Amino acid sequence: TGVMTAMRQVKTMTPFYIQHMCPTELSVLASVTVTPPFQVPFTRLVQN
Amino acid sequence: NQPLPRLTVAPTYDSAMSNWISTTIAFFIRVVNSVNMTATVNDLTRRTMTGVMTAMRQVKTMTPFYIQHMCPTELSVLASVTVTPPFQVPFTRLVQNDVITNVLVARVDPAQRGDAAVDIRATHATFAAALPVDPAAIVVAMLCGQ
Amino acid sequence: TGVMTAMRQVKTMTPFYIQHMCPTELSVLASVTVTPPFQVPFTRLVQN
Amino acid sequence: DSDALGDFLERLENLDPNLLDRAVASILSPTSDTSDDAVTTVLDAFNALYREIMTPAQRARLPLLTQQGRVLAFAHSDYELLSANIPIQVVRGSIPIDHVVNLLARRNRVGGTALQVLLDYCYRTQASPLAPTPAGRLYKQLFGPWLMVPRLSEPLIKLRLVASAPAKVLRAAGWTIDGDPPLEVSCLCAYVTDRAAATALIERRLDSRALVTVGGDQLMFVEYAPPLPLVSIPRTFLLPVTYVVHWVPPQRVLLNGGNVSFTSGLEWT
Amino acid sequence: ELFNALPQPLQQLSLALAGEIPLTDHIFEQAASTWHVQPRSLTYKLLDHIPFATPVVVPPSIYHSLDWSKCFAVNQDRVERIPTIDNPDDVYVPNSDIGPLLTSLHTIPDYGFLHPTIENDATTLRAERARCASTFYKIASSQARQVKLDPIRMLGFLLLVQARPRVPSGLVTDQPTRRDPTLSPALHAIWQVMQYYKVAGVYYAPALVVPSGAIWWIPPPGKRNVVSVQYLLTDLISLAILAHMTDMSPTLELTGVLMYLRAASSHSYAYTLLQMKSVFPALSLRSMYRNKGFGGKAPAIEWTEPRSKYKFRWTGVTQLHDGLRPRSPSMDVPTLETLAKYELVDIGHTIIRERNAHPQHNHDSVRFVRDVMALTSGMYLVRQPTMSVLREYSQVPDIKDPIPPSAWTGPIGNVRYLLPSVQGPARHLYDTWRAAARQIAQDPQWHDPLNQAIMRAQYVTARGGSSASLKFALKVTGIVLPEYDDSKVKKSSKIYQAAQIARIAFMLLIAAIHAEVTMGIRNNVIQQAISAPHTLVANYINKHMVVTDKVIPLILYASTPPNTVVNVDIKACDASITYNYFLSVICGAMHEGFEVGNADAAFMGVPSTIVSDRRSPVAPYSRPISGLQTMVQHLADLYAAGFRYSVSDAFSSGNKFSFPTSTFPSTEHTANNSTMMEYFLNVHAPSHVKSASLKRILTDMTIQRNYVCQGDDGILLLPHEAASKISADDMNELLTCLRDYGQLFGWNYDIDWSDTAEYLKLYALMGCRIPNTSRHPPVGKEYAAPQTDEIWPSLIDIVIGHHLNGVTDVLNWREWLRFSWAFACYSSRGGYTNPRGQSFSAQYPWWTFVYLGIPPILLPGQTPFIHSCYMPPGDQGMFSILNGWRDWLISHASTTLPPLRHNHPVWGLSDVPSLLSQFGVYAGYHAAQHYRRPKPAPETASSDSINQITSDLTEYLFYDSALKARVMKGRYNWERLSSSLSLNVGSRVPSLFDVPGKWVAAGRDAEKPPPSSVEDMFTSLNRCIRRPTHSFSRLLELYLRVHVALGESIPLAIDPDVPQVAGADPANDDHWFKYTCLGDIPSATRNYFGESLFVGRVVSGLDVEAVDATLLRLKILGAPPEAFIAVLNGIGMSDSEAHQIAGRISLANAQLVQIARVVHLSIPSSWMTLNTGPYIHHHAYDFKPGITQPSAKSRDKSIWMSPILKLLCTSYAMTVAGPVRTSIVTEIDGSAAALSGNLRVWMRD
Amino acid sequence: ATPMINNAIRSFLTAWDDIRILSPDVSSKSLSAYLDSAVANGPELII
Amino acid sequence: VLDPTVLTNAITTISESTTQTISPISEILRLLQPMGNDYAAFWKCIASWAYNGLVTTVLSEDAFPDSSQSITHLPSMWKCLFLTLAGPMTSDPHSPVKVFMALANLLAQPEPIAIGVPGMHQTTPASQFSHPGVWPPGFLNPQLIN
Amino acid sequence: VLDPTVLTNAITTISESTTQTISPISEILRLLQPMGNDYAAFWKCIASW
Amino acid sequence: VLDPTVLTNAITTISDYAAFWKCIASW
Repeated sequence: TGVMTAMRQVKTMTPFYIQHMCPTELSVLASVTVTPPFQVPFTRLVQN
Repeated sequence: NQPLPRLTVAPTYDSAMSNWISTTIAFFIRVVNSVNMTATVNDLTRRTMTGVMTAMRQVKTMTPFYIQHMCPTELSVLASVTVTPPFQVPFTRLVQNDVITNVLVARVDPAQRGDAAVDIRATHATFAAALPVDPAAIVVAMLCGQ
Repeated sequence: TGVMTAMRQVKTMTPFYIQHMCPTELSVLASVTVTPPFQVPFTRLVQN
Repeated sequence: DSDALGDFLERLENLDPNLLDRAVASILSPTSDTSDDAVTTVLDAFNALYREIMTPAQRARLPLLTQQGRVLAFAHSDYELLSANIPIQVVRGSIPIDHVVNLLARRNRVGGTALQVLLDYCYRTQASPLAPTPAGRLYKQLFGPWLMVPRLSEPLIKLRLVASAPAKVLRAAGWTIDGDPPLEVSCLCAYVTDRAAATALIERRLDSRALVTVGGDQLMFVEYAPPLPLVSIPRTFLLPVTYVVHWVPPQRVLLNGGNVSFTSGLEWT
Repeated sequence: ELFNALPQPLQQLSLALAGEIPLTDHIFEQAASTWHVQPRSLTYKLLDHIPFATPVVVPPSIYHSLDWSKCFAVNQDRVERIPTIDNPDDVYVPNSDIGPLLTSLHTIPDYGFLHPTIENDATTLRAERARCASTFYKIASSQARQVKLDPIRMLGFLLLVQARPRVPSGLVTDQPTRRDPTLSPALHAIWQVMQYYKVAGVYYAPALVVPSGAIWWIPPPGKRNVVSVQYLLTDLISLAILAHMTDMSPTLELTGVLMYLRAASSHSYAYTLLQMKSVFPALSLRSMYRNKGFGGKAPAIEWTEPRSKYKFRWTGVTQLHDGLRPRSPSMDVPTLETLAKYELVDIGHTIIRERNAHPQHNHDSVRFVRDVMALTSGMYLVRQPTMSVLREYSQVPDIKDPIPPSAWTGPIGNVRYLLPSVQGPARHLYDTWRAAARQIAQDPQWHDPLNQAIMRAQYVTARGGSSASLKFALKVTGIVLPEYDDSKVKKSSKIYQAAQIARIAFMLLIAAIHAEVTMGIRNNVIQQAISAPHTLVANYINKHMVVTDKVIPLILYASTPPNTVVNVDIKACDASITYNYFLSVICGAMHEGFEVGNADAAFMGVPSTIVSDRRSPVAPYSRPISGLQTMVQHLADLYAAGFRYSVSDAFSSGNKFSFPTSTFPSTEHTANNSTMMEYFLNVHAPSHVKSASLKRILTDMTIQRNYVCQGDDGILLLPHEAASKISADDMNELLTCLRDYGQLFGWNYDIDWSDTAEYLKLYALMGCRIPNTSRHPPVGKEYAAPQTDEIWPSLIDIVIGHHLNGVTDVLNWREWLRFSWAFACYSSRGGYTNPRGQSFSAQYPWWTFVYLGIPPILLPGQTPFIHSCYMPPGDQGMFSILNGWRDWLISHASTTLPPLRHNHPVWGLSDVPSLLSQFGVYAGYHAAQHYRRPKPAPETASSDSINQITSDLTEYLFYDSALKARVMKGRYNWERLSSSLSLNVGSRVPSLFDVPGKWVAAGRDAEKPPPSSVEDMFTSLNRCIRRPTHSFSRLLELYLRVHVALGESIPLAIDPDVPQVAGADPANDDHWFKYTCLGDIPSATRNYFGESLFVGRVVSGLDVEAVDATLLRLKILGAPPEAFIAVLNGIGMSDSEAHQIAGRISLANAQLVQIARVVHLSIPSSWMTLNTGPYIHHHAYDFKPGITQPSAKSRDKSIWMSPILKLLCTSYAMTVAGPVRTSIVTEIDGSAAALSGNLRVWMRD
Repeated sequence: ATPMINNAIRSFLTAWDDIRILSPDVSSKSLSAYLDSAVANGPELII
Repeated sequence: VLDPTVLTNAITTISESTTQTISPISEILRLLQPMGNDYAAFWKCIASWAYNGLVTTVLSEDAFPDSSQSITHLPSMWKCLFLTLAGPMTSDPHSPVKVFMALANLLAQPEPIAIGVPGMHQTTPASQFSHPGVWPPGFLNPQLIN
Repeated sequence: VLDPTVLTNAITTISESTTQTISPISEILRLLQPMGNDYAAFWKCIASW
Repeated sequence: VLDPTVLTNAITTISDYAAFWKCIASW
């Protein structure tokens, strides 16, 4: 219990980095590569 | 506990420790004179086992008087001279619903961390200390102090 | 009597193992051996 | 220190011109607070190189380190003088001057200044975690009492810890000596100030450290087989740092013939 | 022929020893003095009598010799380091001759010693040459000294054993021998070598052996006396003996010889052998059974509760198959290539051709593995001490992952703490040591005064020690002047003396901080006492941690072809513990754990100083550390400066030194083994092994189970997904991730996985222990000294240690027993010549070796070879022989000697003590009880041996803390009790006043006991032979009342065709019987064996079985409870701690062996490797109510009586040479309550 | 007292051939065929 | 002042016979030991009452009467007695259950009770009874035990 | 795993008097041990089912 | 900048990450 409650409460900026900073980093990095990004749409929790 | 006496003290038998001693001994006498115990062990050696335990509950020991009387006044003075004041949690004998599973201390305000309503085992850091003690080094000091 | 009553109250695993954990061993190892089990129905004390 | 360069700085540098960016990248990590993975391939290129060249060249340099009469040495680590089995006390040292920023203003050095920092971090990681004793504590004992000399208002009296060679031991090694008398070699000089050491100390033959002189082609080494402790030296004796061993009559020897090691007990005079 | 070529006395003895004539004392004496009088070289003539047919041809390039002057350079100032020819390690000896540097000894001409002139130069003036010659003579005559006696004498006994065939004993399973001396390549290569040493028909041995060292013969002009030939004969003799006690095939034996002839031919004889030492167990033991068609029987041993109490139990027999073969590849490719370089490949293809003819696990197959493993040259290898230190002690380990210097905190005085960020293998070592140090610092155990006196008794070594220099040539650094002799002082700087030198302040004083000046003096008691908290914590890591029951049972379980086993041996575990990584994490962790103790608590006499504490850059502050932390600040100032070594070898002449290194010659490099493998199986190897299957196997594996750590060795036994182990994918990829794991912190792991098991040098293949007979060879014995120490009766204790150590091994007994008897006889004719007076001599009669343990070959009433080699020594064996033929000598002395007028109750009116005295039994009985070492002379300066001040003040080191009162309360309350009331001993019960006397008796044991004392030994020895008391002992005269008769053999404990122990096959008669009737795996009931000894914590000056007996020996008598506490206070135990022992010691629940110990009936070392636990308490009756008599009914007294009677039965049952059988007490001469009262008279002493 | 020992070897041999009645001899050769089924392998069904 | 001679002189003066193979008197003394312990484990169990929020004194895992040992076993009988007397000296919340469990796993042949969860039985080792939920319902209410 | 000391340590912890001639605790403890002690006759009884 | 020294300080009181930048670049 005491180990995981440290991992819950350890501050980290990568939860912040993924919501806020990496989309403005991915959208720039997708216009400077010779292969443009090939994406199918992500589907979460949908069976059909 | 009882207050600290200023008189010459003698070993008593009407403390809560000497009552606890003289009831587990009176229980294991009933154990050693059961029906499933008298079948296998010889009838002479259980006289010795009843002879040892009945000679154990009647040892004039000072330690059950020490716990009920002298040791709280011993504890209540040392707790104000130590380098660390006593951190205690309420004792709870035998109650299933009120056993202290965790004693936990937080260094982060959980209202600003978003954690308004999760359980306290998650937002707080739990103490995990466990001093192992031995019964046969305690039972000697319990039954045989003077 | 005391030698016998110490043979009831021993805590052996084999009466549990025969009942629960042994037929799982027989049901797996009848497909691992080179001969399938040649069996015959058991008769508990019926004379005919 | 870097007298084991007397045989290395251009040999460690020639042991890493092949690795490119993890050499350059690796250098930054020593300067910066943190450590990376480029420092490992540079240290393990150094530490595999130190074990092959210098540890033979330090074990071969035994009597220059500890047998020159009185020596003082300088290493970069205690590993430098313990890997080779050299019997000297290894006082660790920290200086209250920041050495890295002095290292980067080092003109005319072998390689660049960044080659020093690669060598400095490589000489630091073999330190073996022992509290660095402050270096002023040792300089206030060797060069310590010699600061007190210009205010004594009393001339100094040299007395010498001198071992004595038997005469025929020299002649039985191809050498030739004059007049066949026992020859005395002064192992350690010292400067009493008021004729105090002489009154009790002289001719007292303290022998707990036996003294064994070895004469070779041009120099003589002295090993004290019971090691002469600095506490047994009475106070007010003042021994000079870095003393080399000199024949008390160097004119007696003729032709410096042969090689050979004898032994002696010693006294003060 | 060989037999009619021998001397008259020897021909008779060889006949006698063989079994034709029971040997008498006249046969023994004339054969003893025939050896010592005639020249030793004359027994090489007997090789010229036997014909030879073996195809072994020695090369003429043996006698060629590269000279010593090229191979002995003084590279350093006075160090005679040998300049290696082609290597760092080619320094054992040079194959030179000592032709020039010999001057003929005038007593034995043409046998020279070191040149008189040359020796003088080395002592006075070094002669790079005149000292390199002296260090070559004192090595080659010391390498030729690593031998029990003269090896030419040990060859002479083997010709006696092979003089006649052995008389057939008459047993069914008695195989006559197959070895032919006319068909042996070992002693044919001896004679082919010995042609070169021939000056006109006579043979000169190249090196006759003297207790100072070898005496080398001077060759005539034209011939060279190369030093390798004497070692080439010392191995060839040791092969000629180990191929006649093993029934080695001639072809297999021939290959071994060609191993030696190549080694003598190359530059260094000693060096060649070393590089091919493991070339013979790899060919056979390591590589057995890899061919298809494998399948015999193998035992099925179980691990009961694995975590602790390793208690293996023999449960069944497996039937092997083509599956569960050894998955590991054969060593043929690797060793043979290594073997190929010395040009013996043809000896590799022979042993491979033999090994492919043993395809399945038989008796004949596992006998073959012992035959090949007895070919490695078991001779010791002497190297110059100065040279040895350079190549062994000083090798700093290479670390592929050092701790960065920014991983430590700021310093706190001297030691540094590890940061919490740095994980890895360094963090688990730090966490397992800091957590153990914070358990030791809060403990009541090491504050008791008796625990302090135990800890001071571990520092002055009761056994061992080394040549420590002194103290006051190292305390000129300090101010403390040491003690000096009140009266003439004999002990020189004995570890005990160091304690004596400074005992003023508890064996130490914080005024004695000059413990860091000159350490570890060996070619300190205050550094052993500064290292108190380093082996206090290492004895907490080694909580889970003997050979007979914790290794021998194991090796076997690990070798069974269910579980595959990796054996992990760490090479140089001494030279891997450095302060650069290992010893700084340790001293860092202990100084962190030692803060949970009270920070002002002094420990062991060291106070609680303050410290700088600069580990925070914004606030350094002086902090009071504990007492145990104060030792760590001086350990870190000692471990970081390494260990001084003042090595001054006596082999090299002027070689004196001062050597610093980081190797210690206690249990920490034992203690670091488990915790560093605990990190491997849990963290490192599941992190990367690149195999899905391999990772799965590791996860379910712990280190309390599946790893057994001891010393530097260890066995890693895998989880049960075992035989089914992919050697390509799993077991090899687990090994390379292990061998690279240890290299990242210096621990050079040396893995060698195969389906055998090596665990502290006791190999076992497929559930069968294989004894290495070359581990302790017959002729070989190390000495490690220039002059040896052999007065005269210190040869007899070698013989009993030569016979009994060969029988733990399953050596064939009949060829061996005879050899031992012949050797024993030589060791009965001795002498001593005075320097200014007459010469002296002595003659031990035979029966002095029967009392010591060697069973006799032929008694006058029997058939030969029916007394087994498992006969117990002493009164248990002297009973078990006299119980055998008491029906014979009574009938014989009724028809010879006249009857005595009175009645001896054991015999009748038939007079056998005058018959036993005729056979020399009493002269042999009272000879071995007579002492053998010369008493230190009773000479002191003053007080007729009283008021000695070095003995009386060693007690001051042992009497700190008013413990001194307890041993004074003990010796008073016992002497008030015993000498007036009852139980009057007359001698001391083992109290604590004996052990300061015992430190002096183990300290004043100086060399060269003067001629005043060893003449007194020879005179006292001669009086106990000429007038040995007719009366026996007092124990044996009461044991002989018991008539023990034994029935049919007991139901077996092993299906006697699985082979349990290396050849105890039906070629061996009784060794196959006693290892299958009784079992192996010697774990039994807890009412017989379970290692009690109801005191445990001895003071180390006292025997544990002397207290344990006398605490029982009172309880047999009518002891008051006061006599228990007065004895136990004499050991030094407190009155509360003595009382808990004084009530415990009951005969009920007392180990059966312990009760036997009361009357000195011990289970000997001969069958310690046997499961005699259930044999004594199931079978071997004291009363079988129908065979026995009702007169021999030990009634009420049976609780303590039965143990004695059950051990008299099993002493007779193991002495006879058949299967073990149920042994019944038939009747006692006089009733059992008339013997139980007879023992209690003796038990009052 | 030699034939008292030879009487016990007959007692020793009659318990060895009493053990060999309880779980007797099994040729490994036959045991190798009855364990791993890949010895007498499959016929080549795929030519 | 602890002085265990008084417990010794009160036990060893029970007249047993020296004809049985098992001396009950000897056994109790055996387990109770004089290992050099100066009985600080009594004062490490008294001083651990001011810090029972931090450190809780668990009974040592080695000192329980082990399973595969009935109540006839006299060393495994005294270890069940000495656990009961040294029960409440420990400041452990689940100690009472453990003390009760030691005996209930000691005679789990004649007296079967009901352990409240699946996953463990009556012959489970008593050290595992350390969660509040796995307290047996017969122990929480003695009317359920018939 | 067959552990033949568990049954032994239940028999041998029975206190009988030592004054009797034939003691029944030592009459099964020798009896109980198997002829060659291959307990693997228990697995043959399951391999024959 | 990824660095476990925040994590390892907290989790050891109670005792080039290419698999993170590949699962971002795979989005």
